[PDB]
Amino acid sequence: SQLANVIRFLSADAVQKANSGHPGAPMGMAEMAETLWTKFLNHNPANPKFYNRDRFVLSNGHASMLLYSLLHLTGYNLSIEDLKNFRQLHSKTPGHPEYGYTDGVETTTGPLGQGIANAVGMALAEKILAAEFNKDGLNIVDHYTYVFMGDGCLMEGVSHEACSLAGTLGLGKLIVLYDDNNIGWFTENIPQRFESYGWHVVPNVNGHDTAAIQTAIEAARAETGKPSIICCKTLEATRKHLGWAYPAFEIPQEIYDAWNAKEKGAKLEAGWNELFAQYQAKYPAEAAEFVRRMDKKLPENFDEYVQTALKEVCAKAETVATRKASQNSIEILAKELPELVGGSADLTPSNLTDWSNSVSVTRDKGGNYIHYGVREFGMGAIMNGLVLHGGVKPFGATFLMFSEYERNALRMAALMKINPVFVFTHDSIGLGEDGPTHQPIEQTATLRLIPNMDVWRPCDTAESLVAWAEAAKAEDHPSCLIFSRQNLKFQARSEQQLNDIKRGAYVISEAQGNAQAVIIATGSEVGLAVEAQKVLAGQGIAVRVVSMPSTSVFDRQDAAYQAAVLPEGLPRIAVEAGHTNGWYKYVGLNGAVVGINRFGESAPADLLFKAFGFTVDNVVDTVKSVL
Ligand SMILES: [Ca+2]
Ligand SMILES: [Ca+2]
Ligand SMILES: [Ca+2]
Repeated sequence: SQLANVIRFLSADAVQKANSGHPGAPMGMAEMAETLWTKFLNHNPANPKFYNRDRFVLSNGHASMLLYSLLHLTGYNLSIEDLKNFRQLHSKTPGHPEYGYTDGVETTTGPLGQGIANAVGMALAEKILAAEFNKDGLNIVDHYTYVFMGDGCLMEGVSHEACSLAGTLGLGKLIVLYDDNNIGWFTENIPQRFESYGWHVVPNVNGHDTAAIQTAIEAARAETGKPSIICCKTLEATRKHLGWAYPAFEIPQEIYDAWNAKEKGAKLEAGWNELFAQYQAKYPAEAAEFVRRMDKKLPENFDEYVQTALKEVCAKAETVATRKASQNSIEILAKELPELVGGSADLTPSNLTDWSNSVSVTRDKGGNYIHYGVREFGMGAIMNGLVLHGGVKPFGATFLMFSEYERNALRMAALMKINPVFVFTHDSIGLGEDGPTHQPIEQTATLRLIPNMDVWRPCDTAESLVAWAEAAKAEDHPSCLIFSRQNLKFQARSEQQLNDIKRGAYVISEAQGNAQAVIIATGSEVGLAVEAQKVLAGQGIAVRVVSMPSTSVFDRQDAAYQAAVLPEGLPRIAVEAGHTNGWYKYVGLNGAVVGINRFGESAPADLLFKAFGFTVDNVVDTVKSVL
């Protein structure tokens, strides 16, 4: 009894001291927490990165004191003083748990619905890695993914997407305990809804009866072919009434001793280490790849591999759409990165995200390609879970417009400092007839405003490969790779220019003579800028052309490099088939921009580019206007 009550009142006491947060949810889930963590959860406080630990996700991240209490009591590096600093500036206990900051936190939750989607990704990674690595009974990948979620989570559409897909893929090691704390706007029959996803459902569990919860979890674990949801019905004075009379933050040694998990955790990891040694004796190359990939490290020869492939891409000098350049880059990277896991939100023939060796993940088998269905938000938040798990490097594609359907998952990846790769195709009015509901205008500009996010808009096959390789190399941030539907002309480059692509912007065509201005262009508009430079030169007006595949990356280059690309006092003109307003950061009040700030139109692409002023004459006149 007191083992649940200590969680209950540690939470209430820390919330009270902070005078911020909600104490009811952690208090209602204390028996659920006690049951899962003392009877089932396999974890080692001495090594929060133990490869085969069970993964726990508190999807209703507002109940954060529940998780902080559990980490403290079981012996993680989180102290009473840390709990006394709940929600205080720079404390180890922010109001929502933060991955990478606090040992034992598996994901950053707060925005509702995404936690269960993260967990689906973690369970998917376990399934994928188990199919790939486990061999003749040596099951080095074998752990569960447990989730606590609440009513807010279940109302959100992203929970529908993630749990629907989890049902189709038969994720039997995903086990959800739902805090059903209800007796107007929420009347769903949750057991019936989750039956319709193909889940195993344990309804009507007494959420304060540890015997009932343990039996339900046992039933969930036995259902190996379906994810499970367990519907847990939950409900100073209350303190001594519930039998907890210790003052705030006082915990007796006997209760710390009963809760401590270091002895059991150590024996767990030692037992796994013995299994991995048997595995390493029989499968040493696989064993070494498992460690590399779980450690989230790239192959030692990655850069030399990419450099060789880039030289070959240049030898081909293909004029293709960069969505095809993307598929070519994926092929190149996949040879080198066995951890690569692709997918698309029902746009595989459009995003061009499969490669020659992609194997679709199914209910019965592993693979390296996920058909997410028409579920962009689910895809983004599932990819966050895939990358948090370790062992795989996911990418997932949709049309650039539908970045808006998964927008907060993109932001949460950046906040968590993780490195999923978000792929987007059909990036401008250049997509043509599908019209203004699909034609991006402002999306690329808005994506650039996400802190700790790299946005790449490569102009040809060479920039596309560099963008992919840089996205794959980045250790602590995500990337958006933005690709065109229409063919883009390959640009010739020196060896130095090729090597400067990774600096985000570079001079792709210097002026013949002293530059009178600089044209900054990205993606599909570089060719237009180069053509305008030639027309201007024929009029005796010398300008330089700068390709800026990533503003994000250019902005963190040293000042000398940025000045070498964009010299002070040289008028700047930006050309991009999107909203103009972000370019004033570069061109200022006396520069200019060739862009589009209104909605698109349903028509062939060539006509739209002409109608909206993406023409040589307009770029030339605009350049002249700032001289
Ligand atoms: Ca909730
Ligand atoms: Ca409720
Ligand atoms: Ca119209």
